[PDB]
Amino acid sequence: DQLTEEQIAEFKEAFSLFDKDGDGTITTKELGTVMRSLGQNPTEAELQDMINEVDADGNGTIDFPEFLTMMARKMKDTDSEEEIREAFRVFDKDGNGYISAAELRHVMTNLGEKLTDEEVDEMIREADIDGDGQVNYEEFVQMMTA
Amino acid sequence: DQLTEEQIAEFKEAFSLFDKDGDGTITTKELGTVMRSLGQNPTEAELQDMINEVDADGNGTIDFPEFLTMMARKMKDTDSEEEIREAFRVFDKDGNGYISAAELRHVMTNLGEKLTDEEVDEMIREADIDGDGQVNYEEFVQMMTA
Amino acid sequence: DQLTEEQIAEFKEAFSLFDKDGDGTITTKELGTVMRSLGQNPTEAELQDMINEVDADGNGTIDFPEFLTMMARKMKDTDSEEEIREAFRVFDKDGNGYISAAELRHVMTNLGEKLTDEEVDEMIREADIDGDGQVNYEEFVQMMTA
Amino acid sequence: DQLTEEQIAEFKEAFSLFDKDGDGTITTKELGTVMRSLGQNPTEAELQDMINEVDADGNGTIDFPEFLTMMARKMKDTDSEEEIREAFRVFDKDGNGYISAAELRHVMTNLGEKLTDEEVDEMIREADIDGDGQVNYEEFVQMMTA
Amino acid sequence: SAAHKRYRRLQNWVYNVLERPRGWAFVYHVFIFLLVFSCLVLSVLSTIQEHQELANECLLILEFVMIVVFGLEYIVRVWSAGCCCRYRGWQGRFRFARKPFCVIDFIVFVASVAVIAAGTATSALRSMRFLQILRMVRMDRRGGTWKLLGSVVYAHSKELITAWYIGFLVLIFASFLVYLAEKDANSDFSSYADSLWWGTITLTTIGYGDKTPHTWLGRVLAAGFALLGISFFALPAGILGSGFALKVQEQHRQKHFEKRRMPAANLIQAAWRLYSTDMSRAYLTATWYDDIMPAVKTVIRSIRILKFLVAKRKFKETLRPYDVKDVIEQYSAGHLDMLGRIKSLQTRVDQIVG
Amino acid sequence: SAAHKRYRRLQNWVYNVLERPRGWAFVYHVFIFLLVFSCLVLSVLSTIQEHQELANECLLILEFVMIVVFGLEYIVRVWSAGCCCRYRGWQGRFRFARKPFCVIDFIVFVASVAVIAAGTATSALRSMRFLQILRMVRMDRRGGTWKLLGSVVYAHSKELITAWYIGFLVLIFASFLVYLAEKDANSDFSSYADSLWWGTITLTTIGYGDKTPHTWLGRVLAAGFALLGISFFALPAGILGSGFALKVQEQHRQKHFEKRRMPAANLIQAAWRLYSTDMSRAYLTATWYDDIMPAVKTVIRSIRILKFLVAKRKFKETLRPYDVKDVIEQYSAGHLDMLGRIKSLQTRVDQIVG
Amino acid sequence: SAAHKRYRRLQNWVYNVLERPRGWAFVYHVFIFLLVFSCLVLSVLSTIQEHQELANECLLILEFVMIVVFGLEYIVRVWSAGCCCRYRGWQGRFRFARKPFCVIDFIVFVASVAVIAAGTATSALRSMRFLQILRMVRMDRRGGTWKLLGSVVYAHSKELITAWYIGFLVLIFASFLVYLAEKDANSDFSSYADSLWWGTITLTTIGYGDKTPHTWLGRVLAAGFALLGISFFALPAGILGSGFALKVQEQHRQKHFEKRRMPAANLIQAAWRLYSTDMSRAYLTATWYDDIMPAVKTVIRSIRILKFLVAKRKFKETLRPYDVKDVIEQYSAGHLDMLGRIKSLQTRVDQIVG
Amino acid sequence: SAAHKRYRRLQNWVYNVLERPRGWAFVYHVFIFLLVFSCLVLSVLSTIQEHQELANECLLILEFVMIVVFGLEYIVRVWSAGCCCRYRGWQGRFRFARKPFCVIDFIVFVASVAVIAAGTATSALRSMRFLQILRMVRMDRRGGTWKLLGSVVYAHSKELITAWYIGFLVLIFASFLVYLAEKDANSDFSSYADSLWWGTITLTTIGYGDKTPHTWLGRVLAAGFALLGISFFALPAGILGSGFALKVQEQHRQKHFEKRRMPAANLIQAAWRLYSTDMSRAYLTATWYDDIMPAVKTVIRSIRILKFLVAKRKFKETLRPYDVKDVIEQYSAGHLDMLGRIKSLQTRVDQIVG
Ligand SMILES: CCOC(=O)Nc1ccc(NCc2ccc(F)cc2)cc1N
Ligand SMILES: CCOC(=O)Nc1ccc(NCc2ccc(F)cc2)cc1N
Ligand SMILES: [K+]
Ligand SMILES: [K+]
Ligand SMILES: [K+]
Repeated sequence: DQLTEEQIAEFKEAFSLFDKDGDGTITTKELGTVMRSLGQNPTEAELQDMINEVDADGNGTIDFPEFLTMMARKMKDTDSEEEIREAFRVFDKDGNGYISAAELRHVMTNLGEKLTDEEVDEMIREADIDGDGQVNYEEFVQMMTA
Repeated sequence: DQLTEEQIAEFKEAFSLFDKDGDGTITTKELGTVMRSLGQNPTEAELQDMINEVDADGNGTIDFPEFLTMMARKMKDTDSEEEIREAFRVFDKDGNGYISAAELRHVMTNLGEKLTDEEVDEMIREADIDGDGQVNYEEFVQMMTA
Repeated sequence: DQLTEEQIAEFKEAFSLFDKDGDGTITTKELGTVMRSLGQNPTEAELQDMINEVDADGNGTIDFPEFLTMMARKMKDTDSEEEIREAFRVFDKDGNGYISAAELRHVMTNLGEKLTDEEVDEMIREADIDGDGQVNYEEFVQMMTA
Repeated sequence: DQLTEEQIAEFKEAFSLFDKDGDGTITTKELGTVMRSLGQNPTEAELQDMINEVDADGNGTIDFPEFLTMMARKMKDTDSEEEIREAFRVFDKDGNGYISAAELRHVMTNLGEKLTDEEVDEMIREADIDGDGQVNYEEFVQMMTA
Repeated sequence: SAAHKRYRRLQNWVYNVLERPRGWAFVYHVFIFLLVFSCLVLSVLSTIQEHQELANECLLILEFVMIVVFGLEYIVRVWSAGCCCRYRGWQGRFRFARKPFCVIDFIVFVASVAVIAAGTATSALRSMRFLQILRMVRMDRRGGTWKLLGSVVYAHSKELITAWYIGFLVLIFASFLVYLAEKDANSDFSSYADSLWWGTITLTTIGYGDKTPHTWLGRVLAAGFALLGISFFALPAGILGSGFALKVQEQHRQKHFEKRRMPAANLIQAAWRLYSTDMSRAYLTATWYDDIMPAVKTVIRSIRILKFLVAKRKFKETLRPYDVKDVIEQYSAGHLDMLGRIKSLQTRVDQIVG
Repeated sequence: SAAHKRYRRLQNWVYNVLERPRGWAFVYHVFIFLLVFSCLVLSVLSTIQEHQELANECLLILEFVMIVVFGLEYIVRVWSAGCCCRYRGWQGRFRFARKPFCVIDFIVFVASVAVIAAGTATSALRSMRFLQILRMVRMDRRGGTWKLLGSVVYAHSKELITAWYIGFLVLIFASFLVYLAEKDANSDFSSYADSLWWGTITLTTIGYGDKTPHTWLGRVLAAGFALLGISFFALPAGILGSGFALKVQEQHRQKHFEKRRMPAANLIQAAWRLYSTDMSRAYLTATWYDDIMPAVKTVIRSIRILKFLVAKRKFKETLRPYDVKDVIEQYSAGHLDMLGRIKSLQTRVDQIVG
Repeated sequence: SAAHKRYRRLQNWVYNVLERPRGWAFVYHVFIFLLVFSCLVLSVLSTIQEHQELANECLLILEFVMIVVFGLEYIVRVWSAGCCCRYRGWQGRFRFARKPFCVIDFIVFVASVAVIAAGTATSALRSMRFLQILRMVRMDRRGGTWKLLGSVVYAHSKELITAWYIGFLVLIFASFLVYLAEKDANSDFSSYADSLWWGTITLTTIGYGDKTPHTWLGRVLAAGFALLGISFFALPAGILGSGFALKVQEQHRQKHFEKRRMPAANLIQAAWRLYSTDMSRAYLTATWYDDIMPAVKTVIRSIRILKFLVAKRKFKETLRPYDVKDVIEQYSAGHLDMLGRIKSLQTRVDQIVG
Repeated sequence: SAAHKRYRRLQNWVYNVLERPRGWAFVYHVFIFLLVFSCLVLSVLSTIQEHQELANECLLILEFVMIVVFGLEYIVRVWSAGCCCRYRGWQGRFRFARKPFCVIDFIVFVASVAVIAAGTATSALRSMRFLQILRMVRMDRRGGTWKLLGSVVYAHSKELITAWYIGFLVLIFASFLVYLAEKDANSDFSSYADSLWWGTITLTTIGYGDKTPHTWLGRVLAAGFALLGISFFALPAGILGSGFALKVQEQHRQKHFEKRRMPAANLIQAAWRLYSTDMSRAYLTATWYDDIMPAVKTVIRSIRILKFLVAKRKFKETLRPYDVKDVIEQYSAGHLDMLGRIKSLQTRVDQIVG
């Protein structure tokens, strides 16, 4: 999946929605302004955490090379596949790489940034559930890392 | 003490005082309303705890089968006899199955949901107190579990 | 020092200043009222602690037998001599039964219910201080327990 | 560097700016008044700590002998050289007696009573920085203790 | 019935001294111990061909005394069990006898009596003297020692496994190396099996001395291996000891907290209040005399049953241990309640003055 | 495909029992252990010149059974690996075979088969019986025991060095002093080397008994020196055991906290939300059908990627342990928020009334 | 009386060095130790038939010196006791002599002198040399060591009992099994008693070597049982060692808290204030000169007695340890006081504005 | 001066590897160790009359190599010390040489060279080979091991004394009792001294086997006494091991706190600010050019000196440990500040509205 030049131009056009002034950088102001226009309400500390994940210069900005790297990579990297698989394993006590559909539903809608019923319905539909009702989450992780 | 059909009908008539709408369920609204009419003042968290002790479906209700089971059983089960006997043993340091009348009186009127003087007077009258003033609480437990 | 009958009558006359009603008992009301008339200001919890030290019946009162016992005994008992001597030993690190006049002065005026300068001056005058400036506190304890 | 009599007279003239009344002592009032006239704003607890560092009598004052001792000594004593060198060693993990110019800059401007950029610029200029960018702080300590 | 109550107190005292001793009751059990253990020793002294005569003589008397004492103890305990309310009447006594250790004690006693009777097959009459060890095994109340040892071993599985794996490798390697050096010079190390026997007897630090290295290479090789090997072999005795000590300390820790308290006291109260619904003078009035609206009293009883069940649960839960994060939880509750109080002030100031 | 799912469940069960056992799966591994260990013992009994005949007979049968069993186990595990998604197809099976311990097991099996074949150079056919010990060495999953031992030894380096330094000085001294006293009277202590051998064999508490002091001066010196010397030699075993116990206790401590929780659950959610940006029915509407303003959806995806990366980090961080100073931190946060609340009241009172 | 005070200081110094040493005073006691212990050794060297002559010679001089030194020490201590105020005058000295260890020391000294006198029944004059060990036993101040050992043993009763029960069973079983295998081949295991002796001498890891298994079955059975048995026998030592260490650590812990403080200081003050009621210049005024209304001063004294008794109790209580739940208690007190403060604000706002 | 800085970096690296190693620098010291230790071993092999020839040959070469290596190391370290600023110039090098261990190393080297020279009194030339052990003793940086051992022994002095007192009494008693039983039958126990030797050799679990009880009474007493005696003798090792482990654990605990921090950083700042009073461009202005009112700048400097002294103290204090009662102290500070804030609200409401 070599990154092509047209794909780079489409990332550039998204990057320019944040950096409307043409300064080549995205600060918490530019990021948070676009987010709130869509009806999101991040906090300042959440905007700083997000920028810090890709800001190698440590000056509180995202530049286009950092933006392009994040967009090209998504979740395809091996670190993402391993950590997501480690998160499922927290809820796999048997150690057999399986989790019950009903147990997945409980964790997704009752912990963390809970999924809505419709979100979790789409998630269980997308996993090829076995007839017992058990989900092989390691093949679920490869579908999100492909 | 086989549960008879007339006994079932008398439980049904009590159950219907709670569930006046005929919906077949008792929620915190129905339970707490009957209780406050008698001058009791449970909290919401106390009404939830009470219903949760017999709500197998986990949906916050008591149905008639659960109500009937609780009423038929009272304290006659072996779990009740053992736990009540374990509670007395907390206050039996000798380990001989005895507790002093005066020590029972102190615990009943000074700890927990304290008994009134008249309540505790009736309780000590009902235990066949020995001439020393010592109470054999394991036969006291069988009288409440009979 | 056999307790004589005239000594008993003088204790009775003091006891009657507290128990002005002739009820034969001293409660926190009677004790605290006499104390505040002299310009003292004990708290309620301090009045309860004081009565509790001599109230064997545990009903919150002092009767004349308890009052007479306390007055006849003062500090002459062996428990008082030992505990006072143990208190000095807290401040005797050498373990030789001595404490410096200047160290006694620091502890008396800087810890606890501090002595005034004039109080502590009288206390150091009363101990037969050695020429070095060291106080043998065990003979100081016998003078207060004699 | 024998302390001369003219040097003593110049210390006396500074001491008299604090002790304008001629009482021979500097309290928190005299010290803090001169400091605030120059636009400093110490707290009362900071003025007490400062006086306590040189007040051997423990009465909350600085007299001229204590003032003269502090002024004659500055940082030239061996205790100062050792403690300052121990402070640098906190930030020398290698244990080789070196610290990076950039690491010195981070610690000086980000911890404690942070140096301004211009202060820290003068400090790095004064250390004979090596071509790598590493500072030998033990010779930096001898220049401040000379 | 004062005599009846004296009888009941005597029974409860005897049953307390027998079933669950405390304080001075031990002065009995220890005795029984020294009575069986002693017998055992005599049995061993019977095996020697030098003391057989006197040993058998003493064993006759001791077996007689022991059979009498254990018969008395068994009858007394079977009669004492009656004190408790569980086993009443001869049916209850029988139910008591059905216990496992009771029938064990009875079987051992009947075996002893049958043996002493047949005494008047001496080989079997001597062999069965081993039975007495069951009298001690009977001192284990539900195998407490085995369960404790198993718990402590399982909790430390990884460390214990590491000591055995490293120790086994050192044993194999050292035995082979020493055998390679002592092969021809010394006659003790004729085969590898002899070298392994020597290696075990040395690494365990037993050191019989029937096999020892003679050449200097073997000696230097054995000295280096023994220092590394001896520590690994003794590593388990230390791990388990520290485990037992730490377990005892932490357990003693939780004894001080006494957090269970209040739940046991409330359970008895909810049980009494439920029970008294059906017998209290509070319900023996013209008002309660049931004929027109029976359900009212039934509803009141149903509420007391629900509260009893809540109290029984809270009581069972107290046994479970609690974390040290409670202080954070009380600050969270305290802060939230206070922050809500300042809000209620703020809203009222904004309501009146605006 | 119900049969396909039965197939997959069977595969996952077999792979679970083989690669990472739990609960009852151990009943398999233990078996394999007793199958190899037993063989080892027989090999040793082959060295004795008394039991060689029967031992070789039994070893033939046992080697046959072991080769068959290990071939079966290897084929089953290679087929079972397919269950996981990593190794699929014959390319994936091959990738599985490339593992180190797999090729180790294969080499050992081929060696056993070649040996039994050449059986029909007997010295080498006996020498290679040592290979089986590799079957046990293979039980170490990435040398856990070695790493644990190394960690515990390194953590106690200063304490361990003191025991060795003090112990070495005592051994050098006691040997010299005893040799000075036993020099002429006893023939055992002919040279200093003999005295050193005796000193080591004595201080380690092995005590072979081939060398012992005979004169009274030597006996007194040996008595006093051994008491000081024996404790120092046994000091290292005592330190490592307590270290293992304390480590196990503290580790078990952190298990109760369960602080990682929430981060793992949120990571799966941020990953699902990011993934669903490109397939959800939420984006299959006329509104989203991309042609006029593609960047809007790209910007929405870029935000979900950033949140996913925040959740992955918070998830990895949970593994790291946390200090007990959190309570101070919550008081600092709670006090600051409340002090700011009283300020906001004060400013509003001062605004309205002044 | 400056000379009197010099006298008193000398007395207190001597009594401090004798009764309760600290710091450098030990340099005395250690000396006395090496003076008695040495004597003991010489006594033992008297038993040998080779050194009897020189040993008796040295013992004469040493007994003379020891009798003189202990007489001097006893006289000095009896005179020194006078320093304290408890024993004053010859009646007080006598009261001091009545102590148990004092009369013990006196009896030992008189016995030594009578023996050396009768020297000018030599068997008894040698037998009584054991008496000196009482001089060391006298170093125990109220048997501290015995009480410490008993406390630590009682606190760990369950683990200790588990180690003995498992250890006893393993010993019996291993002895029997090895005896069954070595019965006929080896002559050492002639009877079961010999097997038990071997089993004990092996499991304790003593390993004399006079009895060892000869047949291979016995060796294999002995080897496996020896490994399991050796760990159980050494388990007690480790348990008690860890117990002592943990006890010392926790005790040292409580030393840092120093919570008792304030109570001891206040007790002296309440005692002085009570005492001064009857001698202070504050009461030597015309106003207080008692003739018209004696009860007023008596009432004032009665109040000071009650406060003294409160201070004595609070002082005795400080010795008792305190829990770590105090922080929860201070939050409960702090929250309650603050919540009551917001209520008092709320009521006043509602009073004025309504 | 780039070459000068390369020179200085080289010097600092060499001095770091020599004086205070870390990480990979150990690969040097270990080497030196194996170079001296090896020599020692060879010296011992010189004592045997069988290997003397080859041993002396090897020792010649090894002594030559060792003398060369240590001379090189000494010259390199003496030159390397120059890197630090303390010792500069030949006066500084000399000051470096005056250290104790430096002169020790120099003396040992000169002794080795003089010995090898005189080689071309062989008894002394062999005796001085012991000197090398000083090369290892030199590895102790200010006797760390001795101080650690002393600290741990002193902290558990009460526990250690109890083990010795109980153990000594058992040895004195068991020896006497066994001697009473073996007196006439066995020839080993001819005198009490022999019984004491046997008792020590048994209780320490050495078990030479030259003395053993023969009569059954002696065996029973020995077996009973050994079980009680062996545990008491093995206590000190367990106590000290648990002590070392607990000490290491608690120390590692304090590593996590990292509380000293801020004070060290502030001290450098106050020192720089004081120093810069006399050289900063901030004071090189017409305004500061001192002629009319010198005291103003002197007063400013006096204030910076006082602040420097406050920062030095706060920095030195950080090394001292801190208690766990800080949380109570922060609640006390937080509550007091908040209670004072509600008072300031109350006073203002009462001021305006009244
Ligand atoms: C808790 C009960 O006691 C023990 O755990 N005992 C023990 C067990 C094994 C070892 N390791 C050596 C070894 C292991 C396996 C073999 F086959 C041969 C030798 C050492 C001890 N002390
Ligand atoms: C704290 C003092 O030291 C001991 O507790 N010693 C000890 C006591 C018993 C055992 N168990 C073996 C055994 C027990 C009973 C028997 F009758 C025969 C053997 C082991 C030791 N080490
Ligand atoms: K041993
Ligand atoms: K041995
Ligand atoms: K031996």
